Amino acid sequence: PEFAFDPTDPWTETFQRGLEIAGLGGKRVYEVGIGTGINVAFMLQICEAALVSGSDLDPRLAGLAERNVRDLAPRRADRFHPVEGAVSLIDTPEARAQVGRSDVIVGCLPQVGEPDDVRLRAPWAEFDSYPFNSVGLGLNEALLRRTRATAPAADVVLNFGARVGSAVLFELFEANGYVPEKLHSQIVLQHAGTDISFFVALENALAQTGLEREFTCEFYGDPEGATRLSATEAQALVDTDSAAEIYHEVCVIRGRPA
Amino acid sequence: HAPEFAFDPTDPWTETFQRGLEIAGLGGKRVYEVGIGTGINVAFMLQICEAALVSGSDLDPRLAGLAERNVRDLAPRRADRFHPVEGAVSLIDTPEARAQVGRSDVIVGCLPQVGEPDDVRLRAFRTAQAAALAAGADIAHYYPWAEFDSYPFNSVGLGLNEALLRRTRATAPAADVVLNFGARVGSAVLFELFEANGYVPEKLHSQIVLQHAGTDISFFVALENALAQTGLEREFTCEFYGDPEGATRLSATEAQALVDTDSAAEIYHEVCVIRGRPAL
Amino acid sequence: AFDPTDPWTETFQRGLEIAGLGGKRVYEVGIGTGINVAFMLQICEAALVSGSDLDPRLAGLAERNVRDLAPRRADRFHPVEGAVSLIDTPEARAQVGRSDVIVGCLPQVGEPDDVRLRAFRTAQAAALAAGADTRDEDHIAHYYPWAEFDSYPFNSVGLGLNEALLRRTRATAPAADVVLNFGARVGSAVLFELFEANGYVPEKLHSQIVLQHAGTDISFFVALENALAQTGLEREFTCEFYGDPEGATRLSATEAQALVDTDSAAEIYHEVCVIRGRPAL
Ligand SMILES: Nc1ncnc2c1ncn2[C@@H]1O[C@H](CSCC[C@H](N)C(=O)O)[C@@H](O)[C@H]1O
Ligand SMILES: Nc1ncnc2c1ncn2[C@@H]1O[C@H](CSCC[C@H](N)C(=O)O)[C@@H](O)[C@H]1O
Ligand code: MET
Repeated sequence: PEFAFDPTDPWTETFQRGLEIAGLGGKRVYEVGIGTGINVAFMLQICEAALVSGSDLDPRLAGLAERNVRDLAPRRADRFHPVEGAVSLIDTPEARAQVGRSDVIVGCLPQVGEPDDVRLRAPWAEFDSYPFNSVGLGLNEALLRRTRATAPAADVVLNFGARVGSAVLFELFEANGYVPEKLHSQIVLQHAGTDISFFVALENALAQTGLEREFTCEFYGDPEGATRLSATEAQALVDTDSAAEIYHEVCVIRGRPA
Repeated sequence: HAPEFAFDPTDPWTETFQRGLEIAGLGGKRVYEVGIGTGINVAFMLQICEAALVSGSDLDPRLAGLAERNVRDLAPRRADRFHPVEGAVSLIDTPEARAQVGRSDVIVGCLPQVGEPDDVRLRAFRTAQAAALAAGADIAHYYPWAEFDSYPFNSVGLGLNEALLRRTRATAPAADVVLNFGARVGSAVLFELFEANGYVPEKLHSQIVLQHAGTDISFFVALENALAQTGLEREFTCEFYGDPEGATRLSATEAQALVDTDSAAEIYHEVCVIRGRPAL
Repeated sequence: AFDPTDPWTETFQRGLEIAGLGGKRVYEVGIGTGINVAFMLQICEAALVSGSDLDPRLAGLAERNVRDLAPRRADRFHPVEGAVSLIDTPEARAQVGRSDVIVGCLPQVGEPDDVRLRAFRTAQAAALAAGADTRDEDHIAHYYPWAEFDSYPFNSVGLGLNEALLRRTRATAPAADVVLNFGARVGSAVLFELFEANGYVPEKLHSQIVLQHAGTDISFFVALENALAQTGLEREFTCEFYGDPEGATRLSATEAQALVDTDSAAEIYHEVCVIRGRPAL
């Protein structure tokens, strides 16, 4: 089914590819950030979810995502029950009740390193305290706190830029009650006009305390990930160059609780 | 509905707490107060809220002594429902207190936090002297703050509140938790302190209160110059108000300014009671 | 009995003796050479013991070791193979999931500086008393690991890996006691907070005053006494050092760095204690 996914958006594609590997067959799925519903359409038509629910921060997409679903997978669009309203993460009673019933919570959420291209406009400071905000995933840690409390037996499947390393993405889950599994990964290319200052800032400042530290971000010179390079190095070609071609992993990780 | 007399209209922080406590619905519940202090809150929960049973503790072990006396003199017909745990108790960190918390339906508290009236410590002291008359002329004494500095929400001055939420979730996972906050950092943060720690927040009640004159707000000004990376920028504006009604808003700097020009200007902020319900 | 050349492990083993593991099933993170495994088996009388180590070979070396040190028992020692950081393999979680007590003496700012060197030597000694007669693969090339634990709140006092462990045990074995060895330079309240912050009630099982080797850098602890709180407003933080072997004469990190300046070689002691975390039952 290499026709279902579309290579237009590599982030979205690796998400859907992991969603498939996830094994959503006959499950109740909640999607945080349904956006336009395509992932819902995909999870209903290709992965065969028994029921899909979800929400979005934007009060209007929930309704629009019902159309696309009705149009893109008409025969299964009666298993889609969005939760309407401006729902940040899962913070309304209905969302919690729906999340409380799901087997799998899935999403691809804001995180430093996402393509700027997003929003594209046709939720930040309260998350700043989170320990894993230090590497840009505060919002993702915020969801895991809620999921472990609201549905402690549900899987959680999330999409990540992997510039910060796989050991740390895994630690985001281990720190919050889940054992992670990488379901799918892909090397993508980032636009040429994209700012990675935050990642070179990572490998330069010191540890929690004034303590010694070695750390390098995972970047790639080629679209195959053959040659590696640190945040400081990939910024070189983009200093002596202007359109150099930089790559980084994007991956989908499942967190499965005890 | 509780008449308009039981609420302390002399200290608005306590008044907000008490109006909150009555909306919380403590009738018939077993309550545990972190920091019983003088016990006037206990008197209120027994006499006005109809608590079936109120327990609690305090860091200074003399208090619970005098708390009984005040309860007895304010709620004589219900004083037999008040069983505090004796001894110096920090948060709930003693076996007796953990045993009491584990049996309570609701844990309530108006804990130390950055932004509280700067005269709160001094008031407490004085009361120690007095009241502790029956002491025959007589530690930490104040929740140290070193050990609660690791907590993430200590970044907004709520580390001790967070330490409690970490304790209540482990020891009384079904219990509601009702806490008093100054709301300078805004309700998004206050709610997130609960969501981050296992609780669904609900704001029970809130008031615009006047901050004493000459109160330091530099910590809150410092929060707005929200330092970049990692990462990175953030617009963060604290919530202050110029008029009691709270119609005119200001930020920590816009307020640190109002005072700059005219010392004595009037600066208001919100105090609110939030309940955490475990998604249980 | 114990070794006098290694206080941390003397106090750690003592602790184990006080924890009352008679009858229990235990899991040790960082089994190393197997000396605590034998110590629990033979002195503590544990029902059965399991454990793992980051170094993937130690597990093989350990079973042998035990067999020689705990020949009678030792049938009750089932290690888990593989390079196991903390408890992060399905087999490890399986074994942790069914233990009554997880125990560990784990890397941490303020551990002895020569601790990596003692382990190399201890591995070298043991894989000779069992063969050997090899080269220098008795050797953690790890480095690897430390960065993923940088986000943990208690890593600001150098206990990040220890916190990272508690998050795992709480989820994997919510009813299990967790017994851990710490240098108490940052103070007993901070150590207690580490458990209390992560769903455990702490208890100090045993504590010893130990000598700091001279030469040990302690600028990190003096740095605690100077930087401000997360506020960041002023803070009052004093580390717990001592001037004497009995912990009579208290002393903070800054003044302890005074001495060393002055004398360049003064004794300097601090506390090592075993704390059990027990979760609400
Ligand atoms: N705090 C929040 N809670 C719920 N949904 C959110 C949210 N913040 C953003 N969203 C929604 O999440 C959707 C995707 S935003 C994440 C895009 C991702 N970086 C990628 O490359 O694919 C958007 O529709 C947005 O409305
Ligand atoms: N991340 C990790 N996961 C599991 N075991 C680890 C580990 N890091 C180190 N270890 C193990 O811990 C042991 C030595 S660390 C011991 C130092 C201790 N502070 C003391 O002074 O006594 C070795 O067996 C080592 O391989
Ligand atoms: C055995 S790894 C030890 C390193 C330790 N975390 C330190 O920085 O002191």
